[PDB]
Amino acid sequence: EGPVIGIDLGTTYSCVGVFKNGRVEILNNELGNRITPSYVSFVDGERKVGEAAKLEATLHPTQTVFDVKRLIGRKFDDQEVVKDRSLLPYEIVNNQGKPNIKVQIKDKDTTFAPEQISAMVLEKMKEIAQSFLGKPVKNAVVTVPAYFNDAQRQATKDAGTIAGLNIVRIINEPTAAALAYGLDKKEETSILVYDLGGGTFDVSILVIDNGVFEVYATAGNTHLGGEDFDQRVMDYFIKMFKKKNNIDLRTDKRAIQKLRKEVEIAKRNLSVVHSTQIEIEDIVEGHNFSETLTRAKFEELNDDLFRETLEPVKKVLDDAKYEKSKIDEIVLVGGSTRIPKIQQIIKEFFNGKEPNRGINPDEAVAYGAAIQAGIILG
Ligand SMILES: Nc1ncnc2c1ncn2[C@@H]1O[C@H](COP(=O)(O)OP(=O)(O)O)[C@@H](O)[C@H]1O
Ligand SMILES: [Mg+2]
Repeated sequence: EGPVIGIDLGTTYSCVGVFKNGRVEILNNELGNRITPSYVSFVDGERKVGEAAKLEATLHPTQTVFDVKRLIGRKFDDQEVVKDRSLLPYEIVNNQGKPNIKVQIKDKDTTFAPEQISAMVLEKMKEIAQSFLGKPVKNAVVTVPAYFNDAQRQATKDAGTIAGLNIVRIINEPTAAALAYGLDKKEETSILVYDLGGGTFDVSILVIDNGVFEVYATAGNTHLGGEDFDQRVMDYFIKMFKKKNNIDLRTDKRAIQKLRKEVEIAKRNLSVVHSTQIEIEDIVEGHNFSETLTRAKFEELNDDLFRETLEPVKKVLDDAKYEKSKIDEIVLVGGSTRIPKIQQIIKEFFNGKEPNRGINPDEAVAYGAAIQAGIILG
């Protein structure tokens, strides 16, 4: 019936798009960003969603929730949830077989199902769409990884219900990005979707035959992405600060919070320019942090992790029994595909083959979902 919006509900960032006047508009949040962190905090009884929540992550690790997409539709006993709980800094309890996030609210223990946190992120995406369109939004197209089972797909629809959204269709993330580049109805082609995000890495082979995408092969690394590239820069500067001033910055959380924020900005900056400056006045009492980070240094610290992304690319091609030449189209997805070195490594692997270009790679999935939303509307 009414407006239908497309939403990219990602592990680390979220993005919303609308299809109006025969084109897609990727919407800005309160801070003027087309992307919103999938973080929720409950510090001093104040619920915050997005970048305001992401900032509390270091100072308040028990009150800040994120990476809830790794728990959604799963049992506490799942092999992947056991590996994740050991990595997540906030408390995850076993609520009679189902994982629950335990936080303190008004001095009381409060438990949330993973779909309750995801719904708070969807509530923010829905509100951005409502004030932009000037109309009530109920229907939405939401994306999910191609590997997501029936439980994970339904748990996402349930997060939508809590948020007041009727998720009319759940589509695959690599199918959404290929749709964004108008690759549907290309008749007899093979598409390789290289998706490197904040926390996960996914490679998918898509085949299009009469406007219908078939997910031919998938591979990846659930613990490889952007936040890893940060940690490597983080490690380097902590080591450097220890050898210069004899102070371990890891003991001071206010110091780690300032450095973490500056490292994320510095990394982004290196995607457009070749050098950047990290300046933090009084990182600790009586010490000013001032260091240069070159694009070259950023690449040297992450080279192994960058090339590691080619291992699942080799696997999809091997599983599909494909030569490199069989790939007709390359689609880059994820905030980390903005890294000039990552683009160069994929191009070099595909012997000079240029990928598709025209959409910000962190917005391509939400762009695809809004195209799908417009098809459903008619
Ligand atoms: N300009 C950029 N250059 C490099 N990395 C970027 C840039 N923009 C975003 N990123 C990184 O992209 C990652 C998030 O990826 P994204 O695809 O948006 O989310 P998700 O993984 O949740 O699907 C973060 O690690 C972020 O720092
Ligand atoms: Mg994504």
